[PDB]
Amino acid sequence: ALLSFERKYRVPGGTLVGGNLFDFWVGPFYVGFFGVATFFFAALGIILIAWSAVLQGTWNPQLISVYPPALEYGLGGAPLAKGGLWQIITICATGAFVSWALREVEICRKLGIGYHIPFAFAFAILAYLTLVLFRPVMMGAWGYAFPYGIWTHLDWVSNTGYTYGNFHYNPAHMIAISFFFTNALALALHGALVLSAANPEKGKEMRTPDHWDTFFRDLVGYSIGTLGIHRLGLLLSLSAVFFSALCMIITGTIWFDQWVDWWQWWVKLPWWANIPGGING
Amino acid sequence: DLASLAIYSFWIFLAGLIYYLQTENMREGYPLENEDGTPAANQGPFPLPKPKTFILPHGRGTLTVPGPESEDRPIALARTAVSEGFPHAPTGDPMKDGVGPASWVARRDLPELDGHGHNKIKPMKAAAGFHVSAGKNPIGLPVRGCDLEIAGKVVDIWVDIPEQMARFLEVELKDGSTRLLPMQMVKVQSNRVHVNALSSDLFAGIPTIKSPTEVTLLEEDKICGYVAGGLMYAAPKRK
Amino acid sequence: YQNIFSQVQVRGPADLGMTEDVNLANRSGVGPFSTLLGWFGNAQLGPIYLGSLGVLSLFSGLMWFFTIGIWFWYQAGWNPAVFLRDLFFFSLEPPAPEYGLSFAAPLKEGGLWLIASFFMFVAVWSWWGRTYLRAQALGMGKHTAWAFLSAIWLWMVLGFIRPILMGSWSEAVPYGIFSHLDWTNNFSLVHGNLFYNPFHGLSIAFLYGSALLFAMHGATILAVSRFGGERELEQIADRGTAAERAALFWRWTMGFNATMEGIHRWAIWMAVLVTLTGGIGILLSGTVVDNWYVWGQNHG
Ligand code: BCL
Ligand code: BCL
Ligand code: BCL
Ligand SMILES: CC[C@H]1c2cc3[nH]c4c(c3C)C(=O)[C@H](C(=O)OC)c4c3nc(cc4[nH]c(cc(n2)[C@@H]1C)c(C(C)=O)c4C)[C@@H](C)[C@@H]3CCC(=O)OC/C=C(\C)CCC[C@H](C)CCC[C@H](C)CCCC(C)C
Ligand SMILES: CC[C@H]1c2cc3[nH]c4c(c3C)C(=O)[C@H](C(=O)OC)c4c3nc(cc4[nH]c(cc(n2)[C@@H]1C)c(C(C)=O)c4C)[C@@H](C)[C@@H]3CCC(=O)OC/C=C(\C)CCC[C@H](C)CCC[C@H](C)CCCC(C)C
Ligand SMILES: COC(C)(C)C(=O)C/C=C(\C)CC/C=C(\C)CC/C=C(\C)CCCC/C(C)=C/CCC(C)CC/C=C(\C)CCC=C(C)C
Ligand SMILES: CCCCCCCCCCCC[N+](C)(C)[O-]
Ligand SMILES: CCCCCCCCCCCC[N+](C)(C)[O-]
Ligand SMILES: [Fe+3]
Repeated sequence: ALLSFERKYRVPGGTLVGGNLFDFWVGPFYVGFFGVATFFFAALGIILIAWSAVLQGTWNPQLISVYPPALEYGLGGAPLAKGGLWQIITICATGAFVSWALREVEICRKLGIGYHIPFAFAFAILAYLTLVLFRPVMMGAWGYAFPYGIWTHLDWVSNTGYTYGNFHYNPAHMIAISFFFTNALALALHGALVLSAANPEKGKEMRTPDHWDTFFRDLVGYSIGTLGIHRLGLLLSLSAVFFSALCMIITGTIWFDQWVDWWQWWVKLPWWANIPGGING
Repeated sequence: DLASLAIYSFWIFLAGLIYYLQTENMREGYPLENEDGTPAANQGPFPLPKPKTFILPHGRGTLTVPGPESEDRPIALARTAVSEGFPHAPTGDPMKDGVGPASWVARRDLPELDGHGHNKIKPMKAAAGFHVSAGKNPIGLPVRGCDLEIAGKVVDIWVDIPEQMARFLEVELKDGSTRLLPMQMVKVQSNRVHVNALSSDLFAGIPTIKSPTEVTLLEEDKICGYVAGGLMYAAPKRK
Repeated sequence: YQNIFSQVQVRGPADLGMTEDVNLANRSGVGPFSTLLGWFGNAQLGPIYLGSLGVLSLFSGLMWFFTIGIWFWYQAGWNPAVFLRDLFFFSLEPPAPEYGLSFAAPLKEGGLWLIASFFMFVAVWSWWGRTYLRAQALGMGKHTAWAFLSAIWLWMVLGFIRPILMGSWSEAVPYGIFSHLDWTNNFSLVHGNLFYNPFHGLSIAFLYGSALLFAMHGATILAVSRFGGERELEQIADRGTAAERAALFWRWTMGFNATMEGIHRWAIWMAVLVTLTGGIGILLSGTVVDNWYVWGQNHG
């Protein structure tokens, strides 16, 4: 079934591979070659997880966990029962996500829109790839990657963080947090703003964009404008993830000691290091 | 335990929130249709919400959604297959007929008004106090198509007065009439404006505005639709 | 061309804005124009509106900020080199547990924290009132003030409501860059690891989801800006090919979609539920649940 306005847009073309071979839909979903690729990768991955479940000996989603090869395996293969399945599943994940991005590009070409969405999605993919591929490679083992289970991946975040003390002191992690919180703040504000203009006090006419520029200027003395806020949210979000990937790519590699002690470079600068009083003297 | 009651209650709240949100997002485009325009059998598990009415400013009336959906224009496409889910082929020239990525909606044939009731978008020539304040001023630059031929020259910028931004370049063709090109589909360079989406021979086909000092929502939709469509339909003429 | 930065800026007479029921006596003149800002957003700074509630908020907010600063300078022995050196290590700390919820603590050992906190309380609520009132003068709905109330909720929980219910101001967050981070870490350790708080986990889902969502939405609107997508109010009132192509990108990708008004409802809520759930998770911690690992083992 189709949205009332949909048919005009369901024309042939836009595919990157296969010509017309996969140029069709199932229900709402566009398929394409990368739709097919995504189904295969995803379905195999789920099947391998369903199997890796029996080898672990469980069926609760809150207990299923697919743990990577242990550190002693380095960057080599592993028996399925202890690391192999993770490794194949990771290949399947990567395959599915990249295939999902490339399918988004096909959809963009058919619809005559910009490529901003797959471009944005590629930041999430890169963050995933940082944790499971780039960091573990750079550190010499698959075992530093996180396991695929609901609670077990949180155990990993906690143990990884406390390996370096309070992980709050990672400076790239500080920047990342700041973008996350700023992004959510911006999202609240955009949401509320547009809705406040479109749903005014009872009985009144829809407000206009001039009203919402006036609102923000009355309030903080600036309005970024409607093109601006959309650029902004895109930038805050993508920057949050950029800094997240960065903060982990440097941890266990460039820096591997307690993050709190990194801040000593500042306090040990010669012009004030030896001056008595304060906290650090 | 109070925390157990909180979490349980919150999940029930979240389910209601998601239901409310999905039904709110069905105020356009629903009910769903078969490829022939008749109502689909399977609407999904979310019902259409109770209509709301928006009171439009400047005496333009109201919008009540959801309401009776209708394209209000002929769609020049035909089936390529005997069953549901396949593409629909253009029956003529898709750029002219406004289908595919060349599509447009029958938006209202008036210009968008600003908060004081004046036309939102004006040529800069008619916009008092407005000038280029940074960047390369494109006014006067030749305009090049994806075939690397000169399609015309830039004779003004159409600006969004309230948002103080450039929205179109008005481009004069070989025959002396002008066309609007969306600012988002041109690249201002030091010695030219380049237009990737259209080859030079397709500039005359860009839909015209009926009055030279304003543009209607309908007209913006036909222009922007038409130049986006060139990415797919002028690809044979893009070197 | 991607529309992340503008290619040409234009400028005209300062936009002085809509009038509606706003008291014009309280708007300033327009500020300068920033060509820098105008590559990305708008170039115009000001005017700003500053009635009595705004003066109040702005005065208190500065008083909160200076009170922490006087204390920081004091801690630095009034030496500017030491002040810059140790800037992130200073901390204006709340009263010790023994003073409970009283105001009897000495200035140096809790009292300056109550003063700074009192000023913060006045700064935020009056800024909340301003948020509602500025919307009212323009005939707009109160969504901004209701949304701001969710962030206020976490803040009030952290520094006021939860300290009260626990019996002392020592539970509240200290004013310092590193010290408030240590407080956060300590709070999770003392409460049996916040990763086992279901409300904290939901707060994460929403914080992550806000980034997902504003990336989706920002990219989507930028991808359809070649059809006027960003003109969201008029796309609401009169659906265009921008709004149709946006919906269909998502319908074709993930099987469902939003409207131009409805995406903003997903937005306001994804964001608001961050601090809503978050504030609940914090309020329950040590009032009702001492250890989230433990509670989690009983499911309840
Ligand atoms: C005790 C633990 C430590 C700590 C240790 C760590 C560690 C360790 C890490 C972080 C990371 C992060 N931490 Mg920390 N952190 C702590 C305290 C905090 C606090 C806080 C207020 O205290 C905050 C706000 C944060 C914030 C953050 C973020 C900056 C970042 C997580 C987002 C991210 O990377 O997304 C990126 C997004 C992804 C990886 C998602 C990818 C999505 C993929 C591509 C798509 C999947 C599809 C899927 C299969 C679904 C399909 C099926 C259905 C159809 C849905 N931390 C404490 C002190 N933190 C992480 C980071 O930066 O990682 C790079 C990280 O590894
Ligand atoms: C980003 C930094 C850390 C990390 C730190 C944390 C912390 C800390 C928390 C979570 C939480 C979650 N994480 Mg995590 N998480 C990481 C990497 C991932 C990846 C990945 C492929 O890289 C995935 C899919 C998840 C998935 C999840 C969800 C199970 C849960 C809620 C997230 C959410 O709403 O996100 C935003 C996205 C949306 C709102 C869209 C919907 C996403 C849905 C919910 C994903 C379903 C995943 C499904 C259960 C498993 C895969 C399905 C396959 C088909 C088999 N995490 C990395 C390693 N994650 C929270 C939790 O409650 O854990 C129990 C939590 O507190
Ligand atoms: C070791 C530390 C613990 C931990 C301890 C805590 C604690 C403690 C808390 C959180 C909280 C949160 N944590 Mg945690 N957290 C951990 C691990 C993580 C990880 C991770 C990957 O490891 C992540 C992603 C998070 C993420 C999160 C967020 C979802 C949540 C905060 C939401 C928010 O926007 O707050 C930011 C928003 C505010 C603080 C609201 C502020 C509003 C006020 C009104 C603003 C006033 C401004 C003022 C006047 C200044 C004016 C400025 C001028 C105008 C310039 N945590 C570990 C396990 N976390 C908070 C929460 O809700 O938990 C349930 C919280 O209290
Ligand atoms: C870069 C900024 C942010 C962002 C952006 C973003 N995400 C996106 C997009 C964009 C622009 C999309 O276009 C795309 C989308 O379609 O969204 C609806 C997507 C998407 N972001 C998603 C999730 C997601 N994004 C996250 C993060 C973020 N996404 C950032 C904060 C997170 C977090 C923070 O944890 C999650 C969970 C998906 C909903 C969707 C991509 C769907 C997809 O790739 O589908 C194809 C693959 C499958 C259907 C299943 C694959 C199954 C695997 C083979 C097995 C599972 C392996 C996995 C590693 C197990 C992990 C278990 C967990 C318990 C840890
Ligand atoms: C839904 C939850 C999210 C959210 C939402 C939210 N926040 C909001 C709102 C909303 C909906 C508002 O309406 C309100 C607002 O006005 O936004 C623009 C606000 C707000 N969110 C704010 C901050 C904020 N929000 C945060 C978080 C969040 N806000 C969540 C992520 C955080 C975090 C992550 O910690 C912060 C720090 C404020 C900017 C603003 C409320 C303003 C306020 O209450 O101010 C009182 C104080 C003053 C007016 C004066 C203070 C003076 C300064 C302390 C001096 C600073 C000096 C400066 C650093 C030097 C440069 C200047 C020199 C020339 C002197
Ligand atoms: C350059 O020098 C000068 C002097 C010019 C300066 O001005 C410099 C000053 C500084 C260096 C200032 C720097 C200040 C900071 C580093 C501030 C940082 C603050 C935080 C990180 C705060 C985080 C969290 C705070 C929270 C959660 C507070 C909540 C407070 C409340 C909910 C309010 C509670 C109210 C109370 C307890 C009083 C109630 C009393 C009644 C009578 C109602
Ligand atoms: C976390 C966000 C999850 C949102 C899930 C809501 C899915 C709604 C799907 C209904 C679409 C029905 N259709 C396709 C018949 O319209
Ligand atoms: C938290 C993850 C939830 C994922 C749910 C995704 C919903 C997709 C809905 C597609 C509509 C399908 N059908 C067959 C109802 O049209
Ligand atoms: Fe928007």
